[PDB]
Amino acid sequence: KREHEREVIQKAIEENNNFIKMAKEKLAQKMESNKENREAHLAAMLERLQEKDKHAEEVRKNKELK
Amino acid sequence: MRECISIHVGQAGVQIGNACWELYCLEHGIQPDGQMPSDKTIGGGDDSFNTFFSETGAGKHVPRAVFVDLEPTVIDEVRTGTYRQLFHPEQLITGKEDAANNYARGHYTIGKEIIDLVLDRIRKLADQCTGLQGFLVFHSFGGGTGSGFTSLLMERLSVDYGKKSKLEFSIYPAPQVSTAVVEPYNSILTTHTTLEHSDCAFMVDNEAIYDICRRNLDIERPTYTNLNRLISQIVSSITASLRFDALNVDLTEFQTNLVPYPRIHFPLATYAPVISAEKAYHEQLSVAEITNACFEPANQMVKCDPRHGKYMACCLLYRGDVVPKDVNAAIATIKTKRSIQFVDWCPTGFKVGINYQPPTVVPGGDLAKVQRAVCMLSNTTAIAEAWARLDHKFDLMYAKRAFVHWYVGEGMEEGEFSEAREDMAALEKDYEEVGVDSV
Amino acid sequence: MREIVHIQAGQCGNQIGAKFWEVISDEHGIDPTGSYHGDSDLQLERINVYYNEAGNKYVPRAILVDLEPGTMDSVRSGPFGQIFRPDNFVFGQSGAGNNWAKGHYTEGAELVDSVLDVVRKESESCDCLQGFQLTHSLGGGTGSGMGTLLISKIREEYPDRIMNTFSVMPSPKVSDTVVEPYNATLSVHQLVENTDETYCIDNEALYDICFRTLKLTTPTYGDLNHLVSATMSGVTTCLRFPQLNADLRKLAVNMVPFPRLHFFMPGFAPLRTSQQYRGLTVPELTQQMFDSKNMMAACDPRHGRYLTVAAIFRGRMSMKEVDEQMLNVQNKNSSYFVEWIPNNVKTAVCDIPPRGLKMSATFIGNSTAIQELFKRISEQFTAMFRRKAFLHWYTGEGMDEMEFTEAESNMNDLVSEYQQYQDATA
Ligand SMILES: Nc1nc2c(ncn2[C@@H]2O[C@H](COP(=O)(O)OP(=O)(O)OP(=O)(O)O)[C@@H](O)[C@H]2O)c(=O)[nH]1
Ligand SMILES: Nc1nc2c(ncn2[C@@H]2O[C@H](COP(=O)(O)OP(=O)(O)O)[C@@H](O)[C@H]2O)c(=O)[nH]1
Ligand SMILES: [Mg+2]
Repeated sequence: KREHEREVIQKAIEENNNFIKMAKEKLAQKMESNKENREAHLAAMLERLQEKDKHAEEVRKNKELK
Repeated sequence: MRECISIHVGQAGVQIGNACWELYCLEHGIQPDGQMPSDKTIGGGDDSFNTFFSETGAGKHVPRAVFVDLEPTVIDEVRTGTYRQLFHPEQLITGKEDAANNYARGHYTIGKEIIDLVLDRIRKLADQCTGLQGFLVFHSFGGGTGSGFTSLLMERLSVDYGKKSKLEFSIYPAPQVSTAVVEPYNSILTTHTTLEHSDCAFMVDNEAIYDICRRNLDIERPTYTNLNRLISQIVSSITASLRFDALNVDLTEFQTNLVPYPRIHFPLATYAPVISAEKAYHEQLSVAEITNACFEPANQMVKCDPRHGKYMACCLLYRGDVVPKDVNAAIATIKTKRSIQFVDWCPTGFKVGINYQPPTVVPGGDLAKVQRAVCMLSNTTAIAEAWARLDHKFDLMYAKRAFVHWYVGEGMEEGEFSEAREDMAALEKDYEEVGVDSV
Repeated sequence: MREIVHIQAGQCGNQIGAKFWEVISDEHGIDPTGSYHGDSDLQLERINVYYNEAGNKYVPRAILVDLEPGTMDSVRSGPFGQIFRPDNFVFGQSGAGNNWAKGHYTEGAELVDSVLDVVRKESESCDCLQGFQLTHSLGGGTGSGMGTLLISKIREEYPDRIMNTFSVMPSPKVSDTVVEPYNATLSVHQLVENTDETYCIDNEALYDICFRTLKLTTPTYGDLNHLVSATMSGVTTCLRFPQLNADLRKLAVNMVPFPRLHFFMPGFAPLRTSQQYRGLTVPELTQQMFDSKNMMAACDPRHGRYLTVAAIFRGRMSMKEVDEQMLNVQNKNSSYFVEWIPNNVKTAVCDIPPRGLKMSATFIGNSTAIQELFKRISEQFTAMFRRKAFLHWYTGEGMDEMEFTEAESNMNDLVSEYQQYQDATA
C-alpha cells in the first residue's frame, strides 16, 4: 500500500512537470516560427523594392544610351 | 494566506480593474491613500482583505495586482487617477505601441517586448505572498492586447507557476461597442490558446450588460463606465468569499463543482438586483425576488438560453441580510415554478453561500444600494450558443480570408486560424456530448 | 507620441496640404506663428500627432516637395508659410513638365535623396512614428511620378510604418495635361503596391458638386480645394482629437479587407449661400453622408457594395440618435453591404465640430463601386495608348511601353477584384 501511495504522488509530480515542459516547448516553437515568418515577409518586401530600384537605374541607362 | 494576484491586460482589463479595486476599497474601508482605519494591525495581518490587499509599515493597503497595457493612455489615467496613491508605480506597466487590434501583434510582435517585464512584476508580487492561491486575469477577447498578450501571459504563468490557479474575466465582444471588424478572429484565437491554461473562465457579454443598464438602470446609451461599474459588482460578489469571511463559502468549492470536465470551465453568471436609486426607494427586495431574478434570462451576463440546454451545476452566492431559511424557501419556490433541468450525471442541488457583508455602490453610481444581492453561477450547456455566434462570424470572414493578411504579416499562419476554429468546433461538440443523457 | 510625418509634393499636393495645415491649426488653436491660443485642452492633447513642440511653437511636421519652386514659394507666401519649418522646404528647379516618368526616374530621382534626408530627420524626432501621409495629384509630374518614387524609397527605410496617400484623381472636366491619364495610371500602379490606405479624391466629382450643389458655374481650384480640405479634416478628426480608428494602423486593419483594395471613397455632409438654419437633423446628416452627391469620389455607392465603411460625426449630438441612424441605413440598405464581413460599418462621434458647422458627417468607405473611377482612367489610357499618343515622351526618359501595359493590367486587375468581391456571397 505504501509503494502505491508513493507512486501516485510521483505520478502527479511527473504530470505537472510534463505540462510545464510541453507548454514551454510549444511557446518556443511558435515564437521562432512567427519570427522567421515575419522577417521573411520584410525581406521579400525589401527585395521587391530593390528590384524596382534596379529597373529605375536601367531606365536611366536607356535614356543615356539615346 | 491564500493571496490572489490580479492581472489586468488591455484597456478593458485595466478599466474594469479600476472599477473593481475602487469597489473593493469601499467595501473594505480602505481609503484612497490606502490607509484602512478599521485595520489595527499595521504592516501585516491575516485578515480576509489581505488576500487581495497587501499592507505596509505606514498602514497603507496596496492592491495585489498589476496593470499591463501596451499603450500608456489607459494606465496613465490610473497613474493620475484618484486611486493613483493606492497603486504602486511598478504595478502599472505600459509600453508605447498597441497591437492595433491584432492578436498577432499583441502575442508576438509587441507582447514579446513587455512579456518578460510583466512576469517580472508578477513574480515580485508572488514573493510577497505567503501562500499564493492563483491569478485573476481580466481581459477582452476583441483587442490585440486583450487577446494576444493575454494568451502569452497565460502560457508564461503556466510554465513559471506550474499548475497554480488561473481564473479569468473575458469580455465577450458586443457589436454595439465593437471597435474592430476582426474581433471575432482575435476571440477564436485567444479562446483556443488559453483554453488549456485557464482553470475557470467567466465571460461577460457587453451586449448583455449594455441591455441590463438600459433596462434596469434606464440609461439611454450606457457607457463603458456603466458597464464597468455593473461588472465590478458581479466580480465583487464572486470574490467576496475571498476578501471577506459563517455562511460564506470559498469559491474553490464552487469551482470544484462548476468544472465537471476540464474544457467545460465557462460558468454562466446572473446577478440581482440591478435597480435604480429611485426604483429602489420604497421597494424592498426579498430573497425570493432576487432569487427569481437569478433565474431570469434577461439578468444573465452572457446572452444565451439556459432552457435550450441543461444545468451541470448551479450555485448561488448571496451577500447581505440573508438567512438560510429564506434562501431555502425561495429555492423551493423557484423549483416549483422553473424548469431547472440537470444532466443525469449531476446532482440537482443548489450550492449556496451567504456573506452577511452587505453590498456597496460607488458614489454617483446608477446602482441603488440594496440590503441584499445575489449572483448565481451556473454550468449550463447553453453557453455554447455564445461560441456559435462568434464562431459563425469567424467562419464568415475566414472563408474569404479577410483581414487574414494582417495576421500573416506579423508571422502567424493560416494553420493557426484553422486549428483554433477546429478546437472551437470540438468545444461545441463537447457541450453537446455532456448534455446527452447517460445510456 | 504617435507622430505622423506629413509630406506634400506637387502643385496640387502643396496647395491641398497648405489648406489642411491651416485648418487643423485653427482646430487645434495654433496660428501661423506656431503660438497656441485655444480654449480647449483637447486641441493640444494630440497636437503631437501632426505637430512638433518648440516658445511653445507647434510646428507642422511637414515636408514640402515640388520640382518647381514657384509653387512652394507661393506656399511660403500664403498664411502659415512661416509656421512650416524652412528646412522642410525642398524644391528643385527643372520641374517635371507634367511627366510621371520625369519625377519617378529623372528629375524626381535627383531631388528624392534630399527629401528622404528631411524625412529621416522628422522620423528620428518622432517618438512612435505611425507612418507617412502624402498629399499629391496623380495627373501632374512631381506629385505623381516623384510622389510614388518617394513612397517606394520611404517604404524601404520604414517597411513597418503605415503609408497613407490622399491621391487626387485627374478629371477630363478639369482637363489640364492631355497625357494625364498615363500619369494617373502610373501612379495608381505604384499606389496599388506601395500604399497601405489611399483616399480617392476625384477632381471630377469635386467639380460636379460645385457646379451643381454649390451652384458654381465656374468651379475654381480654390472651390475644389475647400471640399478636399473639409474631407481631409473629417478623415483626420479621429487622428487629431481624443477611439474608432484612432491611429492609421487600426483604421486600416478594420477597413482593408484585402491589400489591393486600399482605395476608398471619401464623403462629407452637409455640402449654397442659402444658410437654411435648422442644424441638419442627424437623420439627414446620415442620409447625406451616404448620399452619392456627398461622395468626393466619382462613383455611385448604389452601383456597388460596401466592403467596410467608417463614419465620423463632429458636433455635439445625441450619440443614441446617431447609433440608430447608422443601424437604420445599414438595415434598409443591406444589399449594399457585403454579408461575408460582419459589422463592416463603424461610427464615431466627436464633440468639436468643423469651423462654422454645428455638426458634420464624414464618410470613408471601401465600396466595390470604386472600380468605376479606375475604369474611367483605364479607358482614357487605352484610347491614348492605342495610338501611342505622347508615348515618345516617356520613352525619351528610357521608359518602355510594357511599363504602360503592366500599369494598365494592374488597374484592370484591381477593378476585377473589386467586382469579384462585390459579386461574392456566403
Ligand atoms: N465591458 C467593457 N468592454 C470594454 C471596455 N473597454 C474596452 N472594451 C471592449 O474591448 C474591445 C476592445 O478591446 P480593448 O481593451 O480596447 O483592446 P486592447 O486591449 O487595448 O488592444 P489594442 O487593439 O492593441 O489597443 C471592444 O470590443 C470593447 O467592447 C470596458 O471598459 N468595459
Ligand atoms: N482639386 C485640385 N486639383 C488640382 C489643384 N492643383 C492641381 N490640381 C490637379 O493637378 C493635376 C496636375 O498635377 P500638378 O499639380 O501640376 O502636379 P506637378 O507636376 O507635380 O506640379 C491636374 O489634373 C489638376 O487637376 C488644386 O489646387 N485643387
Ligand atoms: Mg488600447
